[PDB]
Amino acid sequence: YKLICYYTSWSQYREGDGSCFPDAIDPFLCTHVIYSFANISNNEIDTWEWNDVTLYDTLNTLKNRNPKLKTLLSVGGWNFGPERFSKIASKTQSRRTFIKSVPPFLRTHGFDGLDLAWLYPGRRDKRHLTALVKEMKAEFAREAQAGTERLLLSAAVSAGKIAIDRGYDIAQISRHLDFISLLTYDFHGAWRQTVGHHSPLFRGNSDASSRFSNADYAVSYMLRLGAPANKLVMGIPTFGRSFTLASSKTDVGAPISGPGIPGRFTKEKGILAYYEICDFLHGATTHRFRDQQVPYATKGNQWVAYDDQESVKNKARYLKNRQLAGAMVWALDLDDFRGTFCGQNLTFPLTSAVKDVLARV
Ligand SMILES: *[C@@H]1O[C@H](CO)[C@@H](O[C@H]2O[C@H](CO)[C@@H](O[C@H]3O[C@H](CO)[C@@H](O)[C@H](O)[C@@H]3O)[C@H](O)[C@H]2NC(C)=O)[C@H](O)[C@H]1NC(C)=O
Repeated sequence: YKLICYYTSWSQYREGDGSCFPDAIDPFLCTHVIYSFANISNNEIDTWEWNDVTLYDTLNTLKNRNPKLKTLLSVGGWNFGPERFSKIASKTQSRRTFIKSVPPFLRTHGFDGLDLAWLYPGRRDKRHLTALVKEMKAEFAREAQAGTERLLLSAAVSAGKIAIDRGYDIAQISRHLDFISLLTYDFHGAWRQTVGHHSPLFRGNSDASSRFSNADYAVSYMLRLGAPANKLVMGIPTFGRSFTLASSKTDVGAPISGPGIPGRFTKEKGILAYYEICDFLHGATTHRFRDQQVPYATKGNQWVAYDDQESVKNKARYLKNRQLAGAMVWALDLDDFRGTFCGQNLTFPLTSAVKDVLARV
């Protein structure tokens, strides 16, 4: 099985223990590490932070302790407007320009492929996402003739039925990609003034109408649209989403006033890193949707929907039973990478759990 793990750039700036450089990665933990967020500029791939050429190297040296590790660079992400991507992809001059510039760049910094995080292609982009994948791959094949190993190509696809139906030709792009990472973590989305879980595994009996919004549906759906099981990779979040409540009603579907308060280290309304969740937990009440089999917590007026070792093992078993290619984990830097926040003594507890289950049969 593959264990694809994202490392994010802006996580070096976190103050204190929360700060994380490629340096922290167990070279033997994942199978592919994807460095997170390259820019595009002048229709040409390019660095994003000032020290990216340094960290790249830092990351790609893990391949010195483990010859089998492959690393990849991701274009796009959330601070890269999709409408930018759109201009690049719909416009055959600037598409070739972008594509053409990707191998020399990857090769120079020692990556093994490119991962495309086009965050949400729209209805009038499908034809072109298809054009960009198809053409990007074709170029990767042509560039292997130079006798080097073929670069890998992947994409981070959504998992909302509407999103899938609007922007992606799943059948056509699975034929060209080395693996699809299903983002099975952004469910209870941007909006709802009700509490809910962002990464439910299952449907849930207390949920008659939403049902397109859990990992099990997204997966069964992609399988039905044309993606082969051995290209699907299922996103497991290593962070938690929080809410500031608006009443003592703490239970299933209670009302909300807005996103939870920021983490002491992660500093960002709505998100909590798993390491902060470990600290939040002391003096909080835990509960667990058994239906969807994922936990939430509460303390004062904060309700936190998160993943712990047990649920992550669970999702990991799910994936093997459906025979997917493996798991994808959002943010090695969001997990307890130091190993000193969450009681027990493991380094990277969540990612370890997925690894352990993936390693077992
Ligand atoms: C990712 O890539 C973007 C470019 O595609 C960057 O953005 C900005 O890029 C440039 C760089 O400053 C800005 O253009 C300046 O240059 C000319 C000089 O001739 C000036 O005349 C002009 O006033 C600008 O200051 C753009 O303003 C801006 N372009 C846009 C809308 O993308 C971006 O910097 C980069 N991201 C990071 C963080 O590296």
